[PDB]
Amino acid sequence: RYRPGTVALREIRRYQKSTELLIRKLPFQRLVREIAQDFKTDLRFQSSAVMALQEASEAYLVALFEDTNLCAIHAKRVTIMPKDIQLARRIRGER
Amino acid sequence: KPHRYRPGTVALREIRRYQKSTELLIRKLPFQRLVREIAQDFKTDLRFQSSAVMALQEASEAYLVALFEDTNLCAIHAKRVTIMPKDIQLARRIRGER
Amino acid sequence: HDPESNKKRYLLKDFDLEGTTKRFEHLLSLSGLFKHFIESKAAKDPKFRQVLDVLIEFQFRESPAYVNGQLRPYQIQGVNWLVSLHKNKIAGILADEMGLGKTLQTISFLGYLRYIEKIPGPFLVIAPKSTLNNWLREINRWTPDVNAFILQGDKEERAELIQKKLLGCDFDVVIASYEIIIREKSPLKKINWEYIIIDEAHRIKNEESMLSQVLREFTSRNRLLITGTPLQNNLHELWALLNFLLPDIFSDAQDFDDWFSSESTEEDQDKIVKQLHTVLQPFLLRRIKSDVETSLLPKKELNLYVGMSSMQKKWYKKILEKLLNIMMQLRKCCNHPYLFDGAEPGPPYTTDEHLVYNAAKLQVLDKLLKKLKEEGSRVLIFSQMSRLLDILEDYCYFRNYEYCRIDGSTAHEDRIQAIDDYNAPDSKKFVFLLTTRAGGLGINLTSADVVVLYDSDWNPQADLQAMDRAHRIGQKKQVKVFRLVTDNSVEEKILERATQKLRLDQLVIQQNRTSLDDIDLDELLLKSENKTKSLNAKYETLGLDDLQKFNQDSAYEWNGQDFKKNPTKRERKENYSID
Amino acid sequence: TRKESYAIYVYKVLKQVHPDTGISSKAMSIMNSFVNDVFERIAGEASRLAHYNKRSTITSREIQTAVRLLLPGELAKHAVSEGTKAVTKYTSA
Amino acid sequence: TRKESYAIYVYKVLKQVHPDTGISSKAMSIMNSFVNDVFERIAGEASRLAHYNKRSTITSREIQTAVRLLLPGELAKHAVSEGTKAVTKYTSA
Amino acid sequence: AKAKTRSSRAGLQFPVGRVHRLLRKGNYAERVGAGAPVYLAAVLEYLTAEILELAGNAARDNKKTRIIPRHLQLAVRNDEELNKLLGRVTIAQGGVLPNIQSVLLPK
Amino acid sequence: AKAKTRSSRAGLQFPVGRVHRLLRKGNYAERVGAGAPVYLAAVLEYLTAEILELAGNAARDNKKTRIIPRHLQLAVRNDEELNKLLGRVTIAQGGVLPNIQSVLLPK
Amino acid sequence: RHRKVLRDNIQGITKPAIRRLARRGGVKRISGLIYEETRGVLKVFLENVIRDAVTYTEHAKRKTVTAMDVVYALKRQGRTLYGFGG
Amino acid sequence: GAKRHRKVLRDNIQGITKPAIRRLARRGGVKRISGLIYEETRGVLKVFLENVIRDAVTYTEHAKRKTVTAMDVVYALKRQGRTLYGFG
DNA sequence: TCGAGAATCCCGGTGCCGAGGCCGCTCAATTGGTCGTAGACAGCTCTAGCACCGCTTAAACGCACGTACGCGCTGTCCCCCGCGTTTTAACCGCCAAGGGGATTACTCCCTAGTCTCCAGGCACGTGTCAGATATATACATCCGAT
DNA sequence: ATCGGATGTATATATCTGACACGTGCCTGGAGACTAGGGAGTAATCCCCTTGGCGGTTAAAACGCGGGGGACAGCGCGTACGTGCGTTTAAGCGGTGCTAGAGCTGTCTACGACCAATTGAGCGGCCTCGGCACCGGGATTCTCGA
Ligand SMILES: Nc1ncnc2c1ncn2[C@@H]1O[C@H](COP(=O)(O)OP(=O)(O)O)[C@@H](O)[C@H]1O
Ligand SMILES: [Mg+2]
Repeated sequence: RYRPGTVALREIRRYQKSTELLIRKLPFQRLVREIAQDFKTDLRFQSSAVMALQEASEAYLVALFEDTNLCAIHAKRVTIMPKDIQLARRIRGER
Repeated sequence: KPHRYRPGTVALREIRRYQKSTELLIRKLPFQRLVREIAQDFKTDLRFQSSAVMALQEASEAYLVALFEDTNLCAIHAKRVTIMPKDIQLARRIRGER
Repeated sequence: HDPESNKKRYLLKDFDLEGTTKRFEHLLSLSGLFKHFIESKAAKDPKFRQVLDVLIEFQFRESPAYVNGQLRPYQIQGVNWLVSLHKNKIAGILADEMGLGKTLQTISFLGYLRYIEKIPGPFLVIAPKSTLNNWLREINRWTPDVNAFILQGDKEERAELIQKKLLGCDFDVVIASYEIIIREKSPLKKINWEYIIIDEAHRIKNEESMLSQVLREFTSRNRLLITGTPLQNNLHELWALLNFLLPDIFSDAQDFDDWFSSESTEEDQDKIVKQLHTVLQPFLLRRIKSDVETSLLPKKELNLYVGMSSMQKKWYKKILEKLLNIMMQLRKCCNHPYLFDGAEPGPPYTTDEHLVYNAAKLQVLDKLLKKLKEEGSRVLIFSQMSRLLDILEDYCYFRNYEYCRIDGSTAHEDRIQAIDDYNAPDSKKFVFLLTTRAGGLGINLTSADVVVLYDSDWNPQADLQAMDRAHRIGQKKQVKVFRLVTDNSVEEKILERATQKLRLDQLVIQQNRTSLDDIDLDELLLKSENKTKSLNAKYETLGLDDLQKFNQDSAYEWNGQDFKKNPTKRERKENYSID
Repeated sequence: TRKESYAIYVYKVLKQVHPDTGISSKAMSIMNSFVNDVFERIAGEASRLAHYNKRSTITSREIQTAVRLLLPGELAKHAVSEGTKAVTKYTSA
Repeated sequence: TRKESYAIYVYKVLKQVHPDTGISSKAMSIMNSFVNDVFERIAGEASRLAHYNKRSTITSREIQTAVRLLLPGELAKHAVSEGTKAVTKYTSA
Repeated sequence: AKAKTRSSRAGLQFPVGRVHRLLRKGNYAERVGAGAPVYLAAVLEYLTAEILELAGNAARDNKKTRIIPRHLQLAVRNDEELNKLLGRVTIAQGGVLPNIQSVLLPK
Repeated sequence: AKAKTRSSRAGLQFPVGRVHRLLRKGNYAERVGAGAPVYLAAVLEYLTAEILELAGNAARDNKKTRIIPRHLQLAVRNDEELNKLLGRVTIAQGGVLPNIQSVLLPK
Repeated sequence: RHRKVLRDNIQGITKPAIRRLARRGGVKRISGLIYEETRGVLKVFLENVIRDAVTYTEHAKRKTVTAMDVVYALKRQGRTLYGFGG
Repeated sequence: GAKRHRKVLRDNIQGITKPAIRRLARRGGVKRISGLIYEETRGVLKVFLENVIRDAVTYTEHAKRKTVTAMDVVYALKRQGRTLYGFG
């Protein structure tokens, strides 16, 4: 049996080497076309539109998680917590 | 024994008096000399207007004040009250400069 | 008399033709040309025209009884002139030479104003800071029974004096410095100011000086100016002095200019000079320095027309062709080439003879200093740039002489200590470096006898003050001015402009008081003196209309000048392997 | 119909800087969008620059200044060298 | 030497909003810069918006869409309403 | 006939004609409509009215009767959406909102 | 009178006529100079070649012949200049640079 | 269209997907409260981008959201996207 | 003597005195400052100044002038995304 | 724990300077008329987005257990803050002379735009092959427990 | 330290599918007159810059010192995560049909551009008088050692 942290590093090396999308397609499409109904009724989405939304979204989330990791490291930890995300977003100017 | 203020109670007074005024906190002449020295390294024999130096000073001071606000936030995040160069580096790197 | 009673007379608790009519009545007793200004500023200022349309002899022979000690007869005539000027509702300037004694005359006039017509103040006296103390002493020495104060110090001391004595009105004289006058005008604007006296009126020259405007904001019943030299360089400054003295008359600068200077009449000469003498005679009083003193023997001013050095020529030509942003750089090169960055050969630096021959002027300077050292004199170089003065100090060290340097960055106590030790009895102090516009007028270099103006100034008054630093009352042996000029260079231009200014001063003011490789230094001196006589004979007979031509022959030319003077592929990333 | 693109020119450049490799279609689309983006940025900067100076024409001078003003460090000087090379070769023909 | 600026119009708006209240010169210059900046933003957005749709005119619809894209949330709608109001009034006379 | 400014025709205070000229000369499009200047001028007038009212209230709070850059800064940064509009702008001679972190305060 | 393209005269690979047309119809200025399209096309060609050579090198380092978006992302992010130029740009089907903070590694 | 509007689709962004995103971002150990925060920030970002895209498509008098509309929205927000046209 | 070698004129960046950084930090709202802040602050200020002045000089050199104006600095700041109100 | 003590604030008075009316001019807006030409509407087509729907099957979910990491408490330096000299550098006021950039007015020329043709260049539609997966398959190469 | 597993890591083979090559045509870029207006060059001019130096004030900055409180390291612990197993459950693909709804083509007409005169509106120059800054001084309030 492996020890805590080994498999985490193996997953880190595995997912920093691949390029695919890490969110399933139907859940994200359902979320997108549920959100979009708040602005206009009877909207149709091309596949390319949802694909672009998903790739932009995943890029944003990865870039946010890098800053969250750096904040948590700066606070003398290895575990990312919600206050790290809040600090990163506040510093970056989004909140 | 003359009265003495506890460490940190004059810092708060300075905080709340400098954060209420509007004036520039850097002396005019040293900043002007620094600007001329930096500029003469790009192309020789420039001259500035007073308004150019004034605008540049306003921009730089606003930039530094914002950077120090983010530095204070970084320091507080680490259960500290003292700002250290680690905090400036982290704020600048998150912010996107470096 | 009483403080509370005197508060009723001093403080001002509250087109003045009343005295203006009498002023004009007496003034028009002279030539009607005086009314010319008025007949102009009647069309521009009709409200002041209401005076032109409608239209005691007190010799005071002996010295005043109330003053201590005896008073010199020419100063007696000075106070007579001052009293005459007062009893006409007009004002004049006193222009006696420095060291002749003017504070005594002014304080005797004040004693007159207090003891003969009984107006004990108020009086304001404006003087340079270094001079301030040298007033109270005389005020306390010649007429002791009068109160005065200097009104000096930090914010606390000055405010305490303002609350205590000035507003309290426990004073007769309020002697105060220029910067203090500017600093506190509001407390000083309400005293009603019987008289205002300005020693060293050179400061009040520019009409738009902050001090000038501040003084024009005051209220004075009569004014007066004390100065050693009016009309320093230009004429317009004389008009500014007159305008301050009498603003109701000399109210148009363009009038005084176009009538005389700004448009020179096609007349030859010798008429307008009589016009000016008639205009200024009632106002300006002046006496020759050598008038009643004797003793001091006239000055043997001399020129040394040095050539120029090979490196000096190379650098000067390098400057002429086009980091350097003034013509004064030329003055640096003809002064000493080492002032520029890079002139010194080799980043290791030495102090041996390798600099004496590199500079043209300093070669002759070295020769003269050696001749005087084995002749037994003392010298007072007055360069105009402290940087060259520093280089000359390094020279003085190499040749093993004794410094004494007082620049504009020398602390006051250091200044006085240097003056004392040099002026001390027999001592190892040969050379006394000093920058020309330093020390004000309280420097008393009477011990030495030889002066060397290393460079020439734009206005000759500065050089005259430098000469008077050693030619004052006191020093009674000899005086030798040895100004050095580089020929075939801009120094000729500066010398020409200075000489023309000095000649203009001699014509205007100095005519009223009449009625009131080695160069073999011997041959160099002979030819330089011949050239000086050449310029003197050339320019002495020139015309007044030409005195203001300011030919301004450009020195940028001097010999014939047209006034015209890969990609590298980047570093690349080495390895792109993900592993 | 007949959608214009930069594919042919990017391919011609690729087969002179690496004359054995290839390029996928997604990579070609990315390169096309990159070329369009950089063109738009340079052109907008040049237009604003000409508007500041009251001029009404875009010349090689404004393009050079916009290049020097948008690209960082060594890229700016290399691009300027290439542009001036091309212009001087063009005018002499 | 004539220099156009939105000084008198800002002053009129101020004196119809706060009838008794002045404004310093620096504040006036800041207001002028703000107006110019917002004008440039909206005009640039409308220009790009019309270029996207292969149109040649900037009409009121493009301005409305641009102001809807830029102004944040609840601030936009009021502005939009105001604009429409004016146009209707302007097209009645 | 008799001239009537388009601003008065639309009941505005900002210049419709000047906006039209700046829109044609700014090289935004080959043609500009007839209602575009009116719409844009109305929008600019609304925005300036909002910010001026906020600044006037701020100035009145300080017992002063002129608007100064401090009041403009103080009005902008105290409204969340007006501050989102001007998030990246610096107001010369403005300042900073009074803000001290609660951790820094004395216990 | 044989027709010679401006690209051939300038010695470039990118089209000069197309760039001229895009400048003219793009509403950038009232007039467009003659050397502006040539200069801009040269700059675009240089930038494309510069990025594309680094992409090819990255492809070769991974034992590949055809370049894919991953190689473009690696080339852009590893080079300081291009990473600064495309700082605010995300690349579809790209990825991240392999980078683990040293504190996280085992001791 | 009318497709029987659903709920709790933000829960469709499941815990392992967030963990995979964190691993790509370089995160070793993940707290248990972080998933709700991630869902919230994702919802905010999506709302902004979709609002801009819907405005762009409404201006064109269309009913279908195209990839170019999303690209324009991202560019307007300062998040340029390469690979979907333009 | 050798006094013709005046002085270093220490450095203009040191003209940004420690009290000035402390005042800027107080306006930012910090309570305590480590002793090493005063060097990092000078470094970041110098970097920002070089970045802005490079663009300003480019703008003023394209216009074929030799005098950097306030408008040039405003243009440079706007290009960097730091719009400044109050100078034109 | 209250009684000095220090800092801040709120009132009067000056006083001074700049904002805010007031007048002249000149030059953009406005009015009226003519003229293309975007774009708006109507029509036709064919394409992909919506809606299910079954199979599969691979990840998600719930659950256990057991480390190790986050947090709290305690000591100890050490370093930064508050306060008191005192020293100097900013900041005015000056002097002396240039000349050097920036800013209007004229002049004109040469370089863009605007046309009219007319051929190549490039975009679309096809028909091939080899580069990169996918499986297996054996090898070498950390991790963790004794 | 060594050994037993689990996991990447090379290595060979088949695929296919996506990239590359080749034929059509049409549309756009190039060649050649003609023109006019934008910009480059000339020249006043004049206001402000440049360098070197001086004198004096007055706060700010620099240096020194004491002492408190804050950061930093260490220890203990007790949850809260990570890791591995079974079991479903929902995604992902193929297949199908429907039809709204983008996208291309023709007409025309209403609307913006252009031009000529004219005139009110907006900008520059000027004067002045309230609003705000500065300075006592008196009261208020918070702080810190009892
Ligand atoms: N009894 C006296 N009569 C005349 N002059 C005197 C008498 N006593 C002293 N003096 C001189 O009067 C001089 C005043 O002149 P000075 O101090 O040089 O200033 P200024 O040159 O402005 O008059 C003093 O130097 C002093 O030596
Ligand atoms: Mg005297």
